Amino acid sequence: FRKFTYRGVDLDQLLDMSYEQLMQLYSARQRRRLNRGLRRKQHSLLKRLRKAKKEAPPMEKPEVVKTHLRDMIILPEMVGSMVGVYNGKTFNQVEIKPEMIGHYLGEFSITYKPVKHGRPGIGATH
Amino acid sequence: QSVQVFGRKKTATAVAHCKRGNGLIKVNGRPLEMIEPRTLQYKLLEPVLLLGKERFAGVDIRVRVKGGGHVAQIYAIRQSISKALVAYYQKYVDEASKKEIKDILIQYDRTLLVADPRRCESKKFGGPGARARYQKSY
Amino acid sequence: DIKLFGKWSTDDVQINDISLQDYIAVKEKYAKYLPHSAGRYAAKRFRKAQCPIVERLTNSMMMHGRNNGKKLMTVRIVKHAFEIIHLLTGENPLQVLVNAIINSGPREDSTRIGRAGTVRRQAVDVSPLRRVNQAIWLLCTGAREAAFRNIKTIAECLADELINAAKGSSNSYAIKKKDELERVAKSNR
Amino acid sequence: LVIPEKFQHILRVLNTNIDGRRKIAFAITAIKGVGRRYAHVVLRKADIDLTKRAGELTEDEVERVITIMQNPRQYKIPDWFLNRQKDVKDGKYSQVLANGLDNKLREDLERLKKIRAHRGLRHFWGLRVRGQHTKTTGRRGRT
Amino acid sequence: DKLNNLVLFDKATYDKLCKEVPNYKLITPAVVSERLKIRGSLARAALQELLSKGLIKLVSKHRAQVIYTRNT
Amino acid sequence: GHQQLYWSHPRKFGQGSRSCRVCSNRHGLIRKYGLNMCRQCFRQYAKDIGFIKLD
RNA sequence: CAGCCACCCGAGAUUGAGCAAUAACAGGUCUGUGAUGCCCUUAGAUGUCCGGGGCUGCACGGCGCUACACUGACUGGCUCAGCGUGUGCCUACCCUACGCCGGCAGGCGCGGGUAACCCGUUGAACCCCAUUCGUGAUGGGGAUCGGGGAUUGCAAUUAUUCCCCAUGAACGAGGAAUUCCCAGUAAGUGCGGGUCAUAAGCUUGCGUUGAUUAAGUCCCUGCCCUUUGUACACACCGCCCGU
Repeated sequence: FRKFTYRGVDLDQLLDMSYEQLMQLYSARQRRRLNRGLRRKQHSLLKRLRKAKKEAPPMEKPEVVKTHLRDMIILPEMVGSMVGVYNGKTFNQVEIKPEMIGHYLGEFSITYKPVKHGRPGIGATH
Repeated sequence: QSVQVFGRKKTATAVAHCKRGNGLIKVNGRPLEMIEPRTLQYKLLEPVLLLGKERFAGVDIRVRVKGGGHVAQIYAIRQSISKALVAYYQKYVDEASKKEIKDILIQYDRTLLVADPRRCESKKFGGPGARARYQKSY
Repeated sequence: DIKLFGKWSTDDVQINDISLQDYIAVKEKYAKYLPHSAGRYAAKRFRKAQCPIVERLTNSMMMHGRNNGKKLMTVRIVKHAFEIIHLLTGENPLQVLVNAIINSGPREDSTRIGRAGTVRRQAVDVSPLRRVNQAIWLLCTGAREAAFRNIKTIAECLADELINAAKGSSNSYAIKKKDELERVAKSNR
Repeated sequence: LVIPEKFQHILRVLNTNIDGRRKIAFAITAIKGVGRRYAHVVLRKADIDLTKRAGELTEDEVERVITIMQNPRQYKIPDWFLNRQKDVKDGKYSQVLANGLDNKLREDLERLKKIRAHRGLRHFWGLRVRGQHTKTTGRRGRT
Repeated sequence: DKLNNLVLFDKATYDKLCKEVPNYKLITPAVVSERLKIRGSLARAALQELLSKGLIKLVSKHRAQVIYTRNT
Repeated sequence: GHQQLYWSHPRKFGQGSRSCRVCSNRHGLIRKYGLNMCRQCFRQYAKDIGFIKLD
């Protein structure tokens, strides 16, 4: 089969070296909310991450956790936890593959869908 | 040397600086003979050179009309030529020469020197343009 | 005098009809060295009705409003009509223009009947001014019908436009519409 | 000029499609690695004669520009004209070759189908991924 | 059909450029060269190139209804 | 609630940061040239402030 | 006579708007109003807290869009033709030149500007048009998601993300029927201003553009005047007759 490569850039080779020089090469997008600093306004995301990775390891749907955050990404260890929207009306449960690093469409959960379309016939002019 | 006749067509910014020498018109650094449009050349070179090449050697004119548009500096150069010649021969030759050169420059151009106040017109509310409205009523 | 170089002359135009002295203005002082010198005939009290033939050719060709933007193009096509018809015919372009439009064109052109008419037309004795002007209009619209939207190589399309406008080939669409107009004119006869 | 033999009308150079009736900036574009600004920069960096014509072309000339397409990193230019740039299956801008094996050749589209990417779903249809306000929309994708 | 065309300059594009085209009262190579069923635009280009040997600078192309030389 | 939950983010710039300086209305305001009125109040006071209908 | 149509000492021979009467409408606005008549009573009160989200569940017979083509091309051509905004008085939130990160969104830095003084000679078309058009699916899309890397604003999920890349749903102006239009108008294009913490395919203004015009008419849809008829006056969407 084929494993996950970071959009044509090696990933195991990326983890071969140290960790301090990956922020200098951090991917595009999903870092702004915590871009104010690796400081306060961040503990909630890591708390939920520990919650989920303690109730469900990667490659698994998590246990009753509904975070609405984009989950600022560094590695496809994000799987094992779900970004979900909680209102009593929004409930998405999809198992998504761990190929998401800083790039397109790692989120199948959707907060809207087409509403009931009625009959389009019964005349068009008078 | 002051003649005070200028050359001004449309809104082009022009200068007619007079001091004795050859009559040459500089347009984007291109003199009168070799002109910027490169397609209206005969219509401007015909009146002067067929009568004489030393004809413009009377009083040199700095004509640096920073004109954009071919209808702008074209025919502005001939306006300048006719006006400078007529004023020089008016103030500094004699009245009879005035009459004859005015006759030849008027058979050059009967009456089209000066126009009425008009340009592109304003836009009114209720429509996309000056005289136009929104969706039609047939 | 004033002429075209040392090889061409512009004083070879004499028709002597004694009828082009009321609308075609050559009488007193309407002469120009200039083919066109930024006329202001709009602001005048309809003083634009003594217009010559070259300016009719200048102002009666464009399709729709898809040429305006620079009268540079108008004066350039006047100059290049001058030169191209000169190349075609080897003599004065305006003279042969008149020669090749008079021998054809409107003998009794489109004009209505009585107080209102759209069914048929009337074979109307076309006035010399309007016959000449509308023949130049025929040539101009035929030039923008044949030279434009042509399926062949365009450097002889004025020659074939002359052929269609005078000789009468079944190529130009305007000439077959004028053929229907002539069929109505003969229906009058 | 033309010689009394076969003109370069229909031949198989690189399995591409081109017929000798449309002129320059169109014949070179027929190969997906040549054309427009990239052709300009290649013709510059290789110091090529302007007069040369594609009417009776040689295979080597197209191949050399294609090699430059594979490796444009040294030239400091956008490695454009590639649908595979910075995409999975190439450690570094690589060239995949051959036809009739399109599914394998463009497995990128298979990867987009297996991840069911709407972006990937865009390819195969002519439509906007963003999807504008309800109007003349949806008509994008006509077969 | 897929009409056979030649992308560059040709002998037909060079054909009869000074044999009978400039020996007619109407000196216009367009339609006459078109009769060869070979692209007339490049025929005009070849004629202009041979006319501009270097004695007189002729680099302007202008519009379609463009003049040609007189050589009769 | 009074000062504990609110005032923890920049939100001083919305449409509610403005109101007509004559009637405290937040709809149809005029920011141009800084006179800061609604449409109707400005139409009322245009003669006095110095705006005269000539066009 | 009032005037009208063409022109022979001759710059000028209907620019476009503003204002706009008497009498009317049960026209719109009490959601512009410290411009105001007639009112409610009792718990997550329309005012704070709503991660998500309201027309977006939508197929060019409501504004602004495609010319089957020398009238059209990417600077061998520009000494250019050309509305009007812009910073701290409440109030941080303005316009930005120039260098670097750069071959670039975006970020950093000193600088100018209360403005004909700085942005700016505002990048408001490239006229010979130095990739360069023969029977034109193919410069008149490229029926748009991949890529140096993606925001001075919590929320960008139908949306300020951003500098740009081979022919492929149209094919010659695509009619059941429609709160357009006559001298730089229609129609291209773009640039501003109001909205604007973010933002305009909205609106309001501004630019290179014409006439030989149609120097017309009352057949449509309407309006005005006179005469005339009326059983109409709530005025023909009237009145009214009979089964």
